Amino acid sequence: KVYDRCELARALKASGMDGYAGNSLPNWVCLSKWESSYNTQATNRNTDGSTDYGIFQINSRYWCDDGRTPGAKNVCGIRCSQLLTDDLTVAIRCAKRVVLDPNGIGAWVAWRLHCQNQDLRSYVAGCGV
Ligand SMILES: CC(=O)N[C@H]1[C@H](Oc2ccc3c(C)cc(=O)oc3c2)O[C@H](CO)[C@@H](O[C@@H]2O[C@H](CO)[C@@H](O)[C@H](O)[C@H]2NC(C)=O)[C@@H]1O
Repeated sequence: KVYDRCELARALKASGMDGYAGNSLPNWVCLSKWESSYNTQATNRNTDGSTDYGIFQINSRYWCDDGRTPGAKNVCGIRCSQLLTDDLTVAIRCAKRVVLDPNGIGAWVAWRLHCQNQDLRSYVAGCGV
């Protein structure tokens, strides 16, 4: 599913992401936009054999099992396929686990590049949340 921006904001807000580990909602909408363009089915193959999955583009070397990633750990304890569903429940749960590590939201390259230190008001503008 390709989420609408406000539709995504409402689902994140409803799932307790606004302030999760000190990361306000606009942070999460901005990273989703630059990481996958709000598409839950996005996938990206990396040069190291790992693949990024879903709306948050979670990497298979560390967080999920895709069965073809060498030296993988699967910390979220899931199949990467579960990160591609229209339903965000597993993705949100795994994203919550990722931000608890030492690097926080800095784990996402798109956040570091396009969201970090920026004015993120426009990402939730007009959503009513
Ligand atoms: C959201 C997701 O899956 N993010 C993970 C991620 O994913 C990517 C995915 C795509 C790219 C692309 C296209 C380019 C580029 O330059 O870097 C990337 C990192 O890779 C890093 C790189 O190692 C993982 O960070 C590493 O993850 C674990 C988990 O906390 C730590 O133990 C390490 O310390 C930490 N490595 C470093 C050096 O930051 C982080 O989790």
